[PDB]
Amino acid sequence: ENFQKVEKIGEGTYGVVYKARNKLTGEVVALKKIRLDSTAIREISLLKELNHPNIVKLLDVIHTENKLYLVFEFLHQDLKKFMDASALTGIPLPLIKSYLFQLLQGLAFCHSHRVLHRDLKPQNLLINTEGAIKLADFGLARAEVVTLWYRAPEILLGCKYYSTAVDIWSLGCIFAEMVTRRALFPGDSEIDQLFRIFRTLGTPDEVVWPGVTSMPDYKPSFPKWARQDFSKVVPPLDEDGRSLLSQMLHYDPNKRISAKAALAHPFFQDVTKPVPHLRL
Amino acid sequence: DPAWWVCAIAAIECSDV
Ligand SMILES: *CC(=O)Nc1ccc(NC(=O)C*)cc1
Ligand SMILES: [N]
Repeated sequence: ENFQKVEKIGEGTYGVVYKARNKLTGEVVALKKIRLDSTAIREISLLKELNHPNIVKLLDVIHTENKLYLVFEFLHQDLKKFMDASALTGIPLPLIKSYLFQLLQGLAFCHSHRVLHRDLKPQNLLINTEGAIKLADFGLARAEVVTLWYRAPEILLGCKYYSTAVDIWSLGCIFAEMVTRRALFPGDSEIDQLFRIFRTLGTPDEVVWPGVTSMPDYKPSFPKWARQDFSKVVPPLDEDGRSLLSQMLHYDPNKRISAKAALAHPFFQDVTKPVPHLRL
Repeated sequence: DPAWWVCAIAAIECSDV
């Protein structure tokens, strides 16, 4: 039967995204087809078990021959395209606050289950018309240039243990990008990424980050830059928002604020759930 | 019974040539 309607939605990176509608019932699901060349299925399938309103509902993971079909709820847009559409006006700060609040909710849930995203970027965050935003694309990498701008420094320095703090770093970068309408650290290589971080937050030392000089890719020949004023880096963000961001961007992953602790930050205490200012 | 979208995957597989 040709009782459904399947249509290409676009994109690249990992795969092609499709929109399927059930004509008789009206039901709609999204599909992502991604080619291969079993560790991926294990990590991708765990998201069927993680049910949270700020995590995309993964309906199934289907391994057929040399392809992988991901079936999930159909959300209308991703945060990167919404940021582009909002570039002229900016996203209203109540909406930025709500989105950040909701994303910290989803990461708190993930991190309480000792589940990490590890590859957070705006392209992985989906929004609907009712004001919700959801984490998506867990584990897809298991099946680098694009992900670089949001990578925590301990990863760039070759650390082998990824804590939950790597997701908080990435979200901090997305927070700054929503506020300023420009990526915070747009590196074109691993070393350019590190140096862009160093020039803004100061070149890290053993005082601010115990153990940093013993990481695999640390080099004493790193140039020594001084810390910059956050009021210059994310204007015109308010003092509360700046306090939160700086705790999200501590160098030492143990000092970086947790998702739970961040939810209690004074920045969030007038948070609401407004609908998107655009037709998104 | 399987979900309705089993046919949608069948259709994409068919038209991926
Ligand atoms: C349930 C259903 O409709 N499956 C199905 C099978 C085959 C095709 N098309 C081709 O094989 C070309 C569509 C749907
Ligand atoms: N094809």
